[PDB]
Amino acid sequence: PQITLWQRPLVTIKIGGQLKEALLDTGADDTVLEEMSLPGRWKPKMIGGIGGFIKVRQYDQILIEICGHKAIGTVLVGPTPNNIIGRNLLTQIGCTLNF
Amino acid sequence: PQITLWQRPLVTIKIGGQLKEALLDTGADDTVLEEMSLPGRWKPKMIGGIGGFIKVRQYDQILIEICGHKAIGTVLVGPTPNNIIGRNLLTQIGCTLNF
Ligand SMILES: *[C]1[C][C](*)[C](*)C(*)(*)(*)(C(*)(*)(*)C(*)(*)(C(*)(*)([C](*)C(*)(*)(C(*)(*)(*)([C](*)*)[C@](*)(*)*)C(*)(*)(*)(*)(*)(=O(*)*)[N@@](*)(*)C(*)(*)([C][C](*)C([N])=O)C(=O)[N][C]([C][C][C][N]C([N])=[N])C([N])=O)[O@](*)(*)*)N(*)(*)(*)C(*)(*)(*)(*)([C](*)*)=O(*)*)[C]1*
Repeated sequence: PQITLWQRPLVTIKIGGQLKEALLDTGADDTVLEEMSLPGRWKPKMIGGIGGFIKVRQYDQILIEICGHKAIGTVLVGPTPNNIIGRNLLTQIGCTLNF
Repeated sequence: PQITLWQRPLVTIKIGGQLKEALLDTGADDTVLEEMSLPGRWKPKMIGGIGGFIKVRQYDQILIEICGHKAIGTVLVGPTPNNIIGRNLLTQIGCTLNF
């Protein structure tokens, strides 16, 4: 699809058996989801954004289906205000920016 | 231009007689630029992102050239880590997301 930016670019993801909405973010290097239950092991980490730094847990090799499209990668789970699909997954479903 | 997402989508903007680099950020409603010299009046405003809240000063109707295209809009200037062009200006230069 061609997504225009008059509205937030929000999309349905299926992650870990659960349906969620997430924002397509080219300004995020990573994918960060609000707190959820993910099966597995996770390493602690801290990311930086606009009003500071959050502590998140990373999970590697998580299957995430984004708008019907399947991708597998690292997902940071932690206290973001919104579900964020960053460029580690945006390049997997082939997404580009055009103007 | 077609921008692929293997590298940060970073672009040259010209604003207030000054040359700058800004990230094209579809997860940002607004345009937030690092603290810089801008003529005019503004209003204290505050926005949030990951990590928390920042206080920024709001300048309305500023001319910006983004990858040499011109748009006029509100520009917030404050403690952000990188310069961000958000959906208020990306819809002005006709930018879309394709997958
Ligand atoms: C909140 C809710 C809504 C949505 C949002 C999104 C956001 C974004 C922005 C951006 C800018 C640049 C600030 C960010 O922040 N990004 C981030 C993401 C996360 C991850 N991790 O991925 C990033 O990318 N970060 C980084 C860091 C860098 C910086 N530096 C310092 N700080 N020092 C990493 N790597 O991490 O789009 N929005 C807003 C508005 O903010 C959320």
